[PDB]
Amino acid sequence: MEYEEITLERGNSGLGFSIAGGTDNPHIGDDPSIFITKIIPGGAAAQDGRLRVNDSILFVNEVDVREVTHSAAVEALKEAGSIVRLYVMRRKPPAEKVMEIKLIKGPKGLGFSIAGGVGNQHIPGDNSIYVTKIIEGGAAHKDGRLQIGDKILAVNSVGLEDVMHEDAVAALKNTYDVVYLKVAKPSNA
Amino acid sequence: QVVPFSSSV
Amino acid sequence: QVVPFSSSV
Repeated sequence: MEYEEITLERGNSGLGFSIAGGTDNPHIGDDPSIFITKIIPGGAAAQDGRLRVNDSILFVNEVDVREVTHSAAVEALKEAGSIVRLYVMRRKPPAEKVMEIKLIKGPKGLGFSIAGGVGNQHIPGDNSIYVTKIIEGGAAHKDGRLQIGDKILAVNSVGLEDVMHEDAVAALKNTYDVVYLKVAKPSNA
Repeated sequence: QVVPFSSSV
Repeated sequence: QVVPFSSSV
């Protein structure tokens, strides 16, 4: 989570940015703090570009705008003047990405320890199938390269999270000598 | 939502 | 041997 103050002088008749939300009617539905949605490539806002739209103005013109209704936010900008020295908070970039790995079957199996699905989601709150242990010189070890920490949401087109640890386990082993597994990175890091 | 819209300022 | 702990396959 990043934080810092900045001055946005009215390039002319305004800064140029779209906001929405309010401590009463959150723009997302779970954040009393207001944030911006987009900036117009014209006003001083886009020119100053000292912040992102999805940020959270921790403070504006020395006014409490961390969890106040929209009307109060509009009033803050209404009495902002021109050179608004506001303090915003922009969270770091996420980390949600879907990978595609190749894992070949082996005589002793695929050579890896994974657990997901209902009944045994492995993780205390995640039906997704995550890995926990890998053998040496295994099929997935060398090919898959899925070190302890990866999580597969589906093998090519399988539902490794729509049955149970048993069905997902049987569905993973039921794969072919050479199957592509769909892995995913921990969103929001 | 329905009546209130974004503030472009 | 332990399927409820981890699917070692």
